[PDB]
Amino acid sequence: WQSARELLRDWPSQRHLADRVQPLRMRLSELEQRLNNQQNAERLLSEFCK
Amino acid sequence: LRQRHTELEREVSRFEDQTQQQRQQYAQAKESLTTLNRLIPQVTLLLDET
Repeated sequence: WQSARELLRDWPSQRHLADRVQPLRMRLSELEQRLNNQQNAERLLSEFCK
Repeated sequence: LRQRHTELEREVSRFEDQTQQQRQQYAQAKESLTTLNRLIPQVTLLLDET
């Protein structure tokens, strides 16, 4: 009884949160460019300082 | 020598003018370049018109 209640507790949450996957895809892709460009500019500045 | 003065003055006037315009154009060149420097490096990529 208790376990099943916990399962059906999660189930609403499960679908609701899984809906967000695709937004998260674009989010992660977009932040990747932050990573990449930060690294690139780090190059550039180090090369200049040299 | 006064005729020399007038002719040298003509030439110097020409150079003064040529400089006066020229510098406008090339200052504007570096200015537009600054505009690009502001825009492209990352802004064109996050303002990628999503």
